[PDB]
Amino acid sequence: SPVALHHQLKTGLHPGFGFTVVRQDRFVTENVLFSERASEAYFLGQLQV
Amino acid sequence: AAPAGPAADMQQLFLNAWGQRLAHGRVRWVAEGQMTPEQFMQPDNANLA
Repeated sequence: SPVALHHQLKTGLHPGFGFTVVRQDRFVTENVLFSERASEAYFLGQLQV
Repeated sequence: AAPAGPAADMQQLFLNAWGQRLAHGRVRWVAEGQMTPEQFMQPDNANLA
């Protein structure tokens, strides 16, 4: 029971039950780019005021 | 309390005086006895202070 399983997890007793543990982590990493010569064409406009 | 009256009827006079006060909340010192030594360090108790 959701009330009853509170008791057995405080007194350390293992019920007939199992778990998986899922969590997400974020890493800040350095990178390296490469691109062969004409990899992209680029069009720029005329600015406004 | 000071011992009032004869002790031949002491405990029967006791429980009628405290029949409400025993069951309003939880006794502090007993519930610490079932604490895991890591669980006692946690803020679950709020009686560390």
